[PDB]
Amino acid sequence: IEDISAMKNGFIVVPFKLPDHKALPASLHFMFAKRHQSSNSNESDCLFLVNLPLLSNIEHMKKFVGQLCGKYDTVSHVEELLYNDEFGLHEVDLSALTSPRNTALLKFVDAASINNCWNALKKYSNLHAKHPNELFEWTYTTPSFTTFVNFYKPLDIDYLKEDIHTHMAIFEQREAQAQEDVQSSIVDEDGFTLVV
Amino acid sequence: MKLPLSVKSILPVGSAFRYTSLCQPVPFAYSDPDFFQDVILEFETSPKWPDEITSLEKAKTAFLLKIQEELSANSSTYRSFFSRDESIPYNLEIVTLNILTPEGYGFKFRVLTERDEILYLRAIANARNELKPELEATFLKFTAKYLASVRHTRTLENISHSYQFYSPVVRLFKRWLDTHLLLGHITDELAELIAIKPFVDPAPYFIPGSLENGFLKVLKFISQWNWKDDPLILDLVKPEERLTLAQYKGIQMNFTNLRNSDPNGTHLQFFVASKNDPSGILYSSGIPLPIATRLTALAKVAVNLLQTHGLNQQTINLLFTPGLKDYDFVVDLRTPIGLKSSCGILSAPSNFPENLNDLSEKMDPTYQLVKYLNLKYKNSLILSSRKYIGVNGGEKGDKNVITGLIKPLFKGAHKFRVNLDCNVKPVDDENVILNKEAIFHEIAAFGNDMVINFETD
Amino acid sequence: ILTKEVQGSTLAQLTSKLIPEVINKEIENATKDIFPLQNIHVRKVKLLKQPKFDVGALMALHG
Amino acid sequence: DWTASILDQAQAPESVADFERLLIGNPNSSVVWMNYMAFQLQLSEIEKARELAERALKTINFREEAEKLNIWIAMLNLENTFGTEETLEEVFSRACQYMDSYTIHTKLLGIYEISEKFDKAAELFKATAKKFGGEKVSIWVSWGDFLISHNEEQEARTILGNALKALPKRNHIEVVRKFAQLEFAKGDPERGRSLFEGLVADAPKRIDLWNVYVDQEVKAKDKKKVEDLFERIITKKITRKQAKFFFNKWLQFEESKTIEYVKAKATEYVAS
Repeated sequence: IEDISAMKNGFIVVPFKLPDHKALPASLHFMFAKRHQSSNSNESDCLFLVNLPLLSNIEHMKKFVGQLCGKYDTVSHVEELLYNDEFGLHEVDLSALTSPRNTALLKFVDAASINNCWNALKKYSNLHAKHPNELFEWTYTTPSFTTFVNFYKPLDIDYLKEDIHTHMAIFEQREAQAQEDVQSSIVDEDGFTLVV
Repeated sequence: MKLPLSVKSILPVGSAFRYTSLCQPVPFAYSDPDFFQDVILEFETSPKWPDEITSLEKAKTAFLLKIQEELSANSSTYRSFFSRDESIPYNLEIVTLNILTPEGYGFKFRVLTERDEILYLRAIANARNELKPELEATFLKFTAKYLASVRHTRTLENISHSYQFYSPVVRLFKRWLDTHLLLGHITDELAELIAIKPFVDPAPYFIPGSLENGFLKVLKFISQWNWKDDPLILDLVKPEERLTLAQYKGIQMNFTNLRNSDPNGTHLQFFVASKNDPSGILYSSGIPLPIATRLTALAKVAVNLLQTHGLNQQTINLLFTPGLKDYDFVVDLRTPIGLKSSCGILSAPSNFPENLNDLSEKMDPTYQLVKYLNLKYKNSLILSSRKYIGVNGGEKGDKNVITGLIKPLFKGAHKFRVNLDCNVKPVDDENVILNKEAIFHEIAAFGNDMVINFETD
Repeated sequence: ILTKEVQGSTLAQLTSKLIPEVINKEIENATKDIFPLQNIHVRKVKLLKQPKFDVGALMALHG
Repeated sequence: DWTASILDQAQAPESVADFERLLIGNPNSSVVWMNYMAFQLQLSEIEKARELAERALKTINFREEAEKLNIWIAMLNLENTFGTEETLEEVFSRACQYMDSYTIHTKLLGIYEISEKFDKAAELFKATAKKFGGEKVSIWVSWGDFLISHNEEQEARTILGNALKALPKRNHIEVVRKFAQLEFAKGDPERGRSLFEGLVADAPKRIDLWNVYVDQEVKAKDKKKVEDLFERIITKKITRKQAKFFFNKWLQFEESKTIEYVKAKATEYVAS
């Protein structure tokens, strides 16, 4: 169990020490990493992550990569946490149809960050066998009463109206420039799919 | 009111409009989850409704902005604000209009158009064969939310005059589901239609002229009925519009066609159909199998308990007492604010506060807690709780409990795949098994101050 | 258009639909694709086949 | 037995109620499904096994792409050795419509080779080279493995002129190397030497063409043809660290009399 450093299909095992609680009588969390290979431009220098911890945001990943740079004495900067659909909210695109779970893409600013941080995961993967007390503890952000009752709080009227006017102010003008004939061609193709 | 689009309909579909709200409606008692009653809102049939669902719901939103502008403009005794509706999957732009009267009651307004079903069935036609049953679930919750609830509250409010004892039986039965933590997975209207069969079909017994006889016929019928082999077909009329022979046999053909593809009933357990729901799956899909077998099993423990020890006070006390048995973990919860007085329950809420953000100061954190815990652990865990903490949360109404069951999908080692949706630990470099304790740290750190006790398996 | 309006949620809502003549506008919303129209009203309704007294549901309009 | 061969192409429960509880415990594992399919096949319940394949297409989770790709491999195995051509043309059509169609052709060719229906195979090698040959390299390679194994080297000689006509210019280097590796492994090594000589005369600066052509000759183990080709490398331009890897292959091969001649040459080139 301790000697498991990398998966058969190349996923680096990443342990985490877990915080104690009043109701609970040393456990570890296992997030698995991989280099992401893609021809997509915004999907470059990403780490494909499986089994993310609870409420993992860009800030806790900047903290953890800051701990990795603090330990193995290297340079790496985190750019953007991509595809964090933790509850299943952005899995199915509804708007394109009316017209990969527990994974993420850890986008870095450059290839030196994913090379240095990838080798830092190569060195961090062996600590389950080498030093079980030198692992990094994952500190969960803990929602209080206020965070759960934020979803009972009302919508802000002014930014909603700003979303209406700035939302329609782009699409109504662009689609107003692309009016009838093009949409009649597209729905003509939709009727072409209707017949056969 | 004067609008650019004339209102076609203002149709109430609330439970308190069909008299099934578990708490009776108390003025200014907003802490109850049945406080805001949903109302369907329909405008005139006009081509001003766009061909994209986000701009459609934002058009509904701006229409509710005009309604709020007139309402705050001239009817300032009525208070109002806006909220989101995310219970429909992947339509995050649904905004409900919450209105608080000086009579102390609150309503949420939602808008239904004719462009809706064209866009949803359009989206089903646009979908490839991969994503189709999830859009069947979104369209199914959409149909259960906007379309047949008008005929449901219409029909039950209609024939409710013929069965006067139906309301305390169905409210007490929903409290029985609340005590046994089965209310969170089961929709309310399904429990109404399960609860209506000894009334709409009293034979060979009589129509129940008491709360005791009705609730005992409910528990007896649940303890005797087999959902696997037998359907449930209802005639929702008044005593001497009934179903013909060909329609009854057609619904039985729907049941047999359902049992051709789901013979063990894992995907669909309860088939409760009628004239209002010929499909029988509108309010009964998405519920786990141990909810069904646990409901039938607790029905057999209750009914066989009354066969064994007779009927006295202690047996009725054991009807409403959670045994808390056969669970993988037990989470003991306590909110720091008791809400039994503010839910309007005698053992007084008189006004709404000046700030609407203070209304969240008298809400249920455990409902959002178990809600998002079901949203994240949908593939890995089965999580049950008490929805109405002011009813069954002690003497102050401030304690909850999360009974958690590991699904049989994640009991052993599995091949590691990227779409596993499980918190695992490796047994080798190839296979992984579920990590219980890391999930337990996520639950405790997710419920940092309210988780008081934690029992394991 | 007449049949989709009726057989749901009787005079408590039905006469309440009749008063702001929403149904007459619903006629106008469909008639516009053929030939538009003017004043259209329903002008008359009558009852012939009330089933029974039903005093209890008759007290629902009462406070 | 039947399930591992489906798992071969892709890259104790003893009753009815045994598998049905494991389908509750594992609705997304084709190891559970195909064993319950092979439970019906060994009981000669082919018609019952046809509907179980239809149930698995609607039961297994939809994000499981390669898992559902296993099922269509199992379905094509059903009506090939139990069904007819009219049953085979229905499943294979619907398999190409729902998943990636080119991967369906690569598995169905693999079934005909194992089931030894070579007359139906080469007809299907011909049709897929017509419509996928202008884009895919491996559709000529799978037909390149087919012609050599049945002693049709002259038919496996005209494969390249049809491949160089169909593949673009950036794939012309790839298709010659892959065909000629089948010559040193399965065909005639002299025919493979006539193919790499076109790549040497066209791309001398491409250094890994020299390595593959001496990778296939170490496996050929001919003592005269090794010492010829390794001497023809160093006259071309190789860099500092890359040429030492050529000495790494050339020292250890002669170890497994002429070892002092090859040690006397590995150190003269550092000074000059």
